[PDB]
Amino acid sequence: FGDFLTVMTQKMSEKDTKEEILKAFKLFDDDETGKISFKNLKRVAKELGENLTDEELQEMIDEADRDGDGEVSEQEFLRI
Repeated sequence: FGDFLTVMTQKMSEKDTKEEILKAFKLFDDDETGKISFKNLKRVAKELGENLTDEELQEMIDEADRDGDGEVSEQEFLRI
């Protein structure tokens, strides 16, 4: 989630170093369950500041889902 944040804002000097993985994922899951899938990445890509393409958001899922099934859960959020 750190590289997706810097990519969507486009300003390479903004806020945090650690802590941001827990604050960015918990403000992403509005239902409080704790599971981000590729469709919620589309909602946040448009609402942040500078939107990406379908293929580029899927490279962000592959770096985030190393121990999962195509979505980032609680175990890849706390692994920090």
